[PDB]
Amino acid sequence: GFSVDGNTLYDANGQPFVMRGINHGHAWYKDTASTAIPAIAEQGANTIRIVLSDGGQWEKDDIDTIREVIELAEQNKMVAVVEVHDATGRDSRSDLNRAVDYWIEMKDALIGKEDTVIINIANEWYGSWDGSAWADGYIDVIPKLRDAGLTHTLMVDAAGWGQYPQSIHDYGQDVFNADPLKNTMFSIHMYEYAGGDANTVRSNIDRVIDQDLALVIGEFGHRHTDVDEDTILSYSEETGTGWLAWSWKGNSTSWDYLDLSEDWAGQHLTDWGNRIVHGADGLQETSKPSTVFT
Ligand SMILES: OC[C@H]1O[C@@H](O[C@H]2[C@H](O)[C@H](O)[C@H](O[C@H]3[C@H](O)[C@H](O)[C@@H](O)O[C@@H]3CO)O[C@@H]2CO)[C@@H](O)[C@@H](O)[C@@H]1O
Repeated sequence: GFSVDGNTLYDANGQPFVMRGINHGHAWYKDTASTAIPAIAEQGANTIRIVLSDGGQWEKDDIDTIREVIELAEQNKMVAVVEVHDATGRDSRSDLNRAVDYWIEMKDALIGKEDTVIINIANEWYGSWDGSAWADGYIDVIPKLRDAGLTHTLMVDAAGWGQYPQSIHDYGQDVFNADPLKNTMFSIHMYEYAGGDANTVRSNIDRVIDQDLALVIGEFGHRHTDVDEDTILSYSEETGTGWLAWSWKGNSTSWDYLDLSEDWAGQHLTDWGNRIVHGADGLQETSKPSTVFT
């Protein structure tokens, strides 16, 4: 399937793949799948990041639901970055363990799909700014996922709710080395801390890619009440760094400035959605499908 060599992610045809896509809050709106996933593909996204629940905080996504969402993605010519969200911001190892068990439990939905699915082990596990503690978690669990027969590229979110990318700079190679398949990439979520201005965006990207580690900005936003989405897009394009905007629809009121679409079908994008789809360095301009799809 997918493979990582230095700071590049390669598709199953060996062609570099640069993620340009959208997060979708599937776990909380499970019945929107057949509308939302194809609508995201219609915007030119080459990758969808699909929010799943392991039952820790929300309604567990069962094996049939996983199969359903994956299939909707690959049959609309998107790679599926699957992620478990129930450990968000938690420092406790038990929350990471729960996500790891979930992947193992659900392995029969994932095995064989390594050319179209990438596994983001847990959304924003380890909220505190502590690179060592963060690393120790992944060093312990990545070999267990490999032992279970999962050969997918794995995606690991930075510490600090994704906003402490120093963790990846300092310890990301140690994490990568713990993977016996050497097929692990990293993600930063850029909001007001990690994406607060142009210098910060570029330095945070540089501090990973200059360790010869592969990188996606697996979530990012825009200025609210800031966040430099223009530099995230432009510098990502310059450096071949992947990105995934947050999110299609359904944020709670406090975060609803983050909805990219007014409707589930994507007929009415928000200003934010239009920026991501139709603006400079956005999906229409820069998103290329994985060559597994043609
Ligand atoms: O509570 C009933 C209502 O829930 C809706 O799903 C919510 C989830 O339970 C979470 O609370 C979810 O939280 C996310 C926020 O919306 C922001 O996206 C974000 O940054 O992160 C958090 C989680 O980390 O929000 C949704 C929506 O409010 C939904 O399932 C609905 O059907 C139901 O009636």
